[PDB]
Amino acid sequence: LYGTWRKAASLKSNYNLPMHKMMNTDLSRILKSPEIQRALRAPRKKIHRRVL
Amino acid sequence: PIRNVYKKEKARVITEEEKNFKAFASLRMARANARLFGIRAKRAKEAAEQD
Amino acid sequence: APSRNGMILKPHFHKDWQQRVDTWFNQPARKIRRRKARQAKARRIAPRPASGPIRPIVRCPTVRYHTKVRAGRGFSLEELRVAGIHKKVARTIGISVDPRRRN
Amino acid sequence: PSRLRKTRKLRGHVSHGHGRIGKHRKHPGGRGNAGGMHHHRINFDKYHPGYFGKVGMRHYHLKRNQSFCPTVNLDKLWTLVSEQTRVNAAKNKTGVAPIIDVVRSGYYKVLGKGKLPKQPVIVKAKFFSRRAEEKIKGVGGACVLVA
Amino acid sequence: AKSKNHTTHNQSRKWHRNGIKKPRSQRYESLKGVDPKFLRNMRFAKKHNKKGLKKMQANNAKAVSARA
Amino acid sequence: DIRHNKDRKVRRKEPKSQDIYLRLLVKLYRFLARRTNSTFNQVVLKRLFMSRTNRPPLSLSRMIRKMKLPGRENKTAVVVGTVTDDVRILEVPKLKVCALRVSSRARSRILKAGGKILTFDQLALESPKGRGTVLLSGPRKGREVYRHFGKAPGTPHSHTKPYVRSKGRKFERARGRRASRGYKN
RNA sequence: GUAAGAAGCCCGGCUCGCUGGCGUGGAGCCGGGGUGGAAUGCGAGUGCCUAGUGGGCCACUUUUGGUAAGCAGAACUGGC
RNA sequence: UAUAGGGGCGAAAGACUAAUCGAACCAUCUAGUAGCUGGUUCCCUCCGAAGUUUCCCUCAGGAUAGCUGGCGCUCUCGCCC
RNA sequence: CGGCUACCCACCCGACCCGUCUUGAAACACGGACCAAGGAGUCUAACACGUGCGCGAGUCGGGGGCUCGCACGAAAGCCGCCGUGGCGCAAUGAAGGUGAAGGCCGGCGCGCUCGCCGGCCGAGGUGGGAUCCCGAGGCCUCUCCAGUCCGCCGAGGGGCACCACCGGCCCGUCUCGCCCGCCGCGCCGGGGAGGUGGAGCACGAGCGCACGUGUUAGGACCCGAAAGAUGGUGAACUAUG
RNA sequence: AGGCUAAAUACCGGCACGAGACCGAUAGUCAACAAGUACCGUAAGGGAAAGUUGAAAAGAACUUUGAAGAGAGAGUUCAA
Ligand SMILES: [Mg+2]
Ligand SMILES: [Mg+2]
Ligand SMILES: [Mg+2]
Ligand SMILES: [Mg+2]
Ligand SMILES: [Mg+2]
Ligand SMILES: [Mg+2]
Ligand SMILES: [Mg+2]
Ligand SMILES: [Mg+2]
Ligand SMILES: [Mg+2]
Ligand SMILES: [Mg+2]
Ligand SMILES: [Mg+2]
Ligand SMILES: [Mg+2]
Ligand SMILES: [Mg+2]
Ligand SMILES: [Mg+2]
Ligand SMILES: [Mg+2]
Ligand SMILES: [Mg+2]
Ligand SMILES: [Mg+2]
Ligand SMILES: [Mg+2]
Ligand SMILES: [Mg+2]
Ligand SMILES: [Mg+2]
Ligand SMILES: [Mg+2]
Ligand SMILES: [Mg+2]
Ligand SMILES: [Mg+2]
Ligand SMILES: [Mg+2]
Ligand SMILES: [Mg+2]
Ligand SMILES: [Mg+2]
Ligand SMILES: [Mg+2]
Ligand SMILES: [Mg+2]
Ligand SMILES: [Mg+2]
Ligand SMILES: [Mg+2]
Ligand SMILES: [Mg+2]
Ligand SMILES: [Mg+2]
Ligand SMILES: [Mg+2]
Ligand SMILES: [Mg+2]
Ligand SMILES: [Mg+2]
Ligand SMILES: [Mg+2]
Repeated sequence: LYGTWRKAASLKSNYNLPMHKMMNTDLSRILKSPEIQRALRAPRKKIHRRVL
Repeated sequence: PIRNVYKKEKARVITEEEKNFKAFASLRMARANARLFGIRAKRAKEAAEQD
Repeated sequence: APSRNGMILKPHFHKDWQQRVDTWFNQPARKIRRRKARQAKARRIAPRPASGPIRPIVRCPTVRYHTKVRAGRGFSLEELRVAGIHKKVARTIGISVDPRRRN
Repeated sequence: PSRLRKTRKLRGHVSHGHGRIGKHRKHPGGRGNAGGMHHHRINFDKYHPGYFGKVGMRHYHLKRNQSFCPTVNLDKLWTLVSEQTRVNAAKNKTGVAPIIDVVRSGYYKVLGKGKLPKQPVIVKAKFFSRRAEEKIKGVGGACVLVA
Repeated sequence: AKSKNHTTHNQSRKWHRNGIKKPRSQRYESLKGVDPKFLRNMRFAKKHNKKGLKKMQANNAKAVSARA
Repeated sequence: DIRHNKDRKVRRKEPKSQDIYLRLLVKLYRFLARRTNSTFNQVVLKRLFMSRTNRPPLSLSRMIRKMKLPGRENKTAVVVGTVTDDVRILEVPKLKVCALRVSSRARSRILKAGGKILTFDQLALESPKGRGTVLLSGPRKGREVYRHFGKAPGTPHSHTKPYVRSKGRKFERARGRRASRGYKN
């Protein structure tokens, strides 16, 4: 009735399955992957508050 | 129903004189003759009148 | 009245139009009535098909649509004569006849 | 959405977003296109040139069916037929050309656009432009007139 | 009902609020108003340049590259 | 002191759309442009906030011409927005491209040539800093709305297509468009 | 009002149906070499849509009519 | 008992015509039009004017420009110039 | 014992009664005796811009039809040889009508202010232009050896969009002259080089739905006339027979 | 220059029915109730206000003050 991404629907004539935007919707694995963290910047977690 | 059918005329070899068979000048001459048909007839009539 | 920039408008609302406004709130009811009428007619005439009278092959008059072909009203008397059946019997046979059309 | 419109955030303002000096009077300037030639002439001549007057001759009982003549370009001349026709012509088994009839697609006149493929074609149409007719013959095609 | 006729008070402030900056100066301003004969000659010199440029200028470029 | 009329930057810093995939793409590319210190990441993050008008649909033949330029042999074409199919061209090169919401008609036309396409998350996984890339954008001023703009359709050098209800004869033609009736522009 | 540079200068070579004693003059194009060019301060450019306004008044100074006016009418700046 | 509304009647005051007459009353068109008065409803934050040019039977108004706000967009610094 | 406050009282200081027309309001300018309920920018059609969504040179079934009779069904689902049709994809003339591809190389005819031929990719060039690519140079335990290891950059190149200019193409005009064709050798057609007018082309972005603002026609933010027309009722008052 | 004919179409009146992202007694039809009723003008005509005891009247027997209106006790009800 709806078809897959390879073949269109048989019942509906000119209808195809909606397109998929982000192939991987898991941000955690993408941010923790070695390819991303290979060329990142230092964290620099210092606060540097106001000095009197 | 009245579903439309169409003649195929799939493919054919181009003849020799087809390169110079028709042109835009052909349609232009056809339109000019259709516009000046009667005027030429009247001119021929008044010319044969003088003879 | 006009503004900085905009298309000049000429709305045809100068007449007293609010007292004649046709709202299509009875459209589903009308469609249901038409469907029930079609079903009742088909059930009453069951041996005969819906839109019984056969319609001829009809070409469109104007040059804009003369490339396509469409249905028509009835077959011509000349076509009936070439077919060989009488004019008046075609109506009860189920053949719509158009005496005004020429060939 | 009344809850999203502007009138909700205008409660409490006496003028309702229209000013205290000049109130919202019922049609203060005029009704409709009033005074198109005076006291609106600046706007009517700056944003609508040519609005006043008559230009051309009148044609009584004009029918849009007579002047019906859609145009098709050479870059679209191959979008009418299927894709396999183009590759079968490009295979070039012999000196045979595919026939592309634009009357079936619904166009009556063919207009000229560049970048034609090197394959010969046989086009059938009611009208041809000069540029298109020369450009289809410069590649080895043929033009056929129909009615 | 006599009223005020014409004053230019509180106008320089309105002008300087947005700015009285100079017009945008750009290279190749325009060619309008120029002598039509001069424009025709310039068009001819521009359209006849590639006829002799791409050969003699190329030879001279090769020569000066061989020089330095 | 100083006036406060231009102190607030009018640019937007958050996408007005509520698309979940677009929100995730923004959350990813913001981290990338913040960490990797890549100007390409910065500009591709800025182009994701843009609206429908500021993200014009780039055609296929335009991208073909842009990739045919020297130095774009193996570089990946990146289009922030929709890339549409073009029926005016017949043959296409490999065309390894990454875009957003590729049209179905162009999907097959690109996949039959042999080139592979990928989305923004796959692009970030492949090249985080955006190396070997060519950022392309469609015609922003090619929209029809920009043809009605200018100074005024009354100045003698307008060419601004004034708004007309119906195009044809006796429609904004007589007084102000020809020297016979009144004046000529 | 203008100028205080790289949108500039020096060099070589091509095009002209412009002009012409002259390879003369003037424009356009190409090619390689050389940015530190008054002080001070500041981030700039641009597109679209657009409400309100379209009765003003006062003051230092310069001024028109009036004898004069908390009168009428102007220029810069400031204020209500 | 007769004359009924641009009609009647008037020894004439334009007086009378059901407390209304230099044009009665009743219902409808009609929620007639008004460049003219009056009013126009909750909070906080940010930006924030004009009474000026030109045109209009224009001068208690409107159009245009200017002042203003919103939506953005294109770039620039952030590591001897 | 502590307690701000929606309780009362007193002292010190400051304190004119609110709303709108106005340059000017507390005014000897207008409205308000008080309290409770009702009360004013709405809706439709069209246009312009901006935003969100879906599809994409296509887009849209709102008009009808189909499945099974249905409280929710006046919904929702489908049409596929129902896209007829609307918008956009082609513009320019009053109209007859016409109607948009450039660049490199070589040759010939006087390579002639000069056309054609053959091959190729195929929407020109200049000055800016985010981004990208290459890149001298130096930056990591005693050493000549290395691929990762630390890690930026002088200069240079192809250059998105967009900006300014030059050139190119189409349609309507004016000047100059020459060439080509014949279903028929003509006040028949076609073509060039220059100047201008177009809402044009020069790898297209629109369509449908929703929302917000602005203008307009609808009684159209609300309340308000002197008046005009249509059809009927009155001489129980009064004027006259 | 003679005529007849059902179809898809319209329906704020009439006889019945169903439904509601509507109104909830200063709202909704003028009229939720003895509403085109009371009332007004000679007439054409104009035209209202007005719902809620209690589950069940079980609407307070009886004594006393007052001529009575009314009140003090008492009584029913979960509640006078
Ligand atoms: Mg306005
Ligand atoms: Mg009306
Ligand atoms: Mg305010
Ligand atoms: Mg106004
Ligand atoms: Mg005013
Ligand atoms: Mg004034
Ligand atoms: Mg402020
Ligand atoms: Mg407003
Ligand atoms: Mg005065
Ligand atoms: Mg004064
Ligand atoms: Mg009258
Ligand atoms: Mg009286
Ligand atoms: Mg009257
Ligand atoms: Mg009203
Ligand atoms: Mg005025
Ligand atoms: Mg502004
Ligand atoms: Mg602003
Ligand atoms: Mg108030
Ligand atoms: Mg006033
Ligand atoms: Mg006053
Ligand atoms: Mg006050
Ligand atoms: Mg007062
Ligand atoms: Mg008074
Ligand atoms: Mg009072
Ligand atoms: Mg209230
Ligand atoms: Mg069609
Ligand atoms: Mg009224
Ligand atoms: Mg009148
Ligand atoms: Mg009458
Ligand atoms: Mg009597
Ligand atoms: Mg008849
Ligand atoms: Mg008849
Ligand atoms: Mg019927
Ligand atoms: Mg409601
Ligand atoms: Mg009542
Ligand atoms: Mg007793």
